[PDB]
Amino acid sequence: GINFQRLDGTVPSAQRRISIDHFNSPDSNDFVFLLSTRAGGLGINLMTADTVVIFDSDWNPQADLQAMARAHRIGQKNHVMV
DNA sequence: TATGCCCAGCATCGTTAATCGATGTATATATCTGACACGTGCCTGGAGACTAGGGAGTAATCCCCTTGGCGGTTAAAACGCGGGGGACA
Repeated sequence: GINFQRLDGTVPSAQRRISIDHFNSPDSNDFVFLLSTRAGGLGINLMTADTVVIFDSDWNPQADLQAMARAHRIGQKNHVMV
């Protein structure tokens, strides 16, 4: 029972856009959001988010460094956690 | 003289026994052919023995090619609906 949405490599521009905003709005319930390495770090920014967790290194140095870049941006007012 | 009576006389039927011949069944012998093994004779195409050499084995290095992963469009596969025309009787 935890409210979420997924962020894959398979989604229409219109549908991708709807949720990204739904998420950074002031009063959004879902604190769980799952993303891709190339599809996740693709672009965008997450300003509400503080914690980011890595299952496995992304066969390379730095795909992760941007992967955290989407969440760790100028706005975030809640430190950061990785 | 004709008509019933005595004394032979071969063919009718059936039954017994000996005989020539056909059929069925052994039983040891004399052909028929078809060999497979051996020794006869000879050739050399293989075996046996030795050499020499170059192919192929292996090992050590290289670098090209094949597989992989990924993501964007953009055609293609997929589906269905509908009804016509070919299959099949």
